[PDB]
Amino acid sequence: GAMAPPRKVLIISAGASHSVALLSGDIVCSWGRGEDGQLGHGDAEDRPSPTQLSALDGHQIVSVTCGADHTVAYSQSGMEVYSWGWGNFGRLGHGNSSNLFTPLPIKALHGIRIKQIACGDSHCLAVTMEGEVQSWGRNQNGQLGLGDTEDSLVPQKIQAFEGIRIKMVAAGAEHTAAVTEDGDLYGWGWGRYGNLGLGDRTDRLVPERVTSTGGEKMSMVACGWRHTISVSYSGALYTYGWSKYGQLGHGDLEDHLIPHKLEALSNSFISQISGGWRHTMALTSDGKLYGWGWNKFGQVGVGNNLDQCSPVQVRFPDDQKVVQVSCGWRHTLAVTERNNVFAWGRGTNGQLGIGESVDRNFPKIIEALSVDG
Repeated sequence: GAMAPPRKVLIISAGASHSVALLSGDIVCSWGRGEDGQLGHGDAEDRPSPTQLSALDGHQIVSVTCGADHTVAYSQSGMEVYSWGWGNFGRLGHGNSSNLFTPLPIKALHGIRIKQIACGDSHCLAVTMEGEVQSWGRNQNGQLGLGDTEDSLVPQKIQAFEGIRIKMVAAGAEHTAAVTEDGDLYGWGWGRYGNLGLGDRTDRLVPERVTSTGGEKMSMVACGWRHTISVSYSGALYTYGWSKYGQLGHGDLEDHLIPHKLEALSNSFISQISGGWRHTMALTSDGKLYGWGWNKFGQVGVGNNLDQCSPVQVRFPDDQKVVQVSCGWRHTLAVTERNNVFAWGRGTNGQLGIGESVDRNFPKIIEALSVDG
């Protein structure tokens, strides 16, 4: 009968038009567009405020990840991965293309110790604690890394990584990237905008190592829709791929086919990165959040609707430090050290979680999840 403590916001993730969070005390909640089943509540309604996903009550979820129009979650205790939302191309991993409006376990992953899950538009990848990788879903450009272009409705092991311990993966519209535990960087899938980092515009059906990395080992990678971001062991930030909207952050609109160091952030140590549809976010080790790219809907968070081709600091009340950031397609979410959650950008499906379905061009607090709401 003890008092229930205030819940810590542990994980935030954002998709094309939805948002999901994991809170301490074993609570998943979701909000935004629901038409495709991506919220997991058993209906197709949008939710403009965070709504508890009752089907995962008691399931001891440890992480959530959004794809464009689907969501994946996993439990370490239960050794179970769950998925729900749009089913086309096999992105949910159940052996069919059926849409799901409530979570269902990915039977093929039962009993596997999971390290990380990444979701792109229509494909997903799981990294195991041993550094093995399994992928499923859309594969028309090779993004599953299985050596062909056949969609896979169930997870399959990427045998190209046999003997290579993967640390994390990331996925965009139709490409995939990865870093190894010893700091190598890989790309595969759709290559047309240079977003694989391999120096050309050609697709790859299996992982290929990026060799121009500034001589540096890479600690993390993230994908936007058609761009890619990596951070080195020295905290330097690199971007590559499409920059039609300035999402590479180099002060122009030029694409880059190999990782290109973002020199304006050279004096900052980057600790977290995220990519949206046409925008980008990077969080420094001192809690400063920088955004850049397309800002039509205010998703950069700097109080206007002007695109930004160079990083600009996103400001929060009292300059409270940011501890986590996640880009959706046209919106952005962030958690601060005060256990507040903020959202900004496009809000017409309720994805900002602030009750009303309008756009915001600077951070707005999510009252349902925040101490200072």
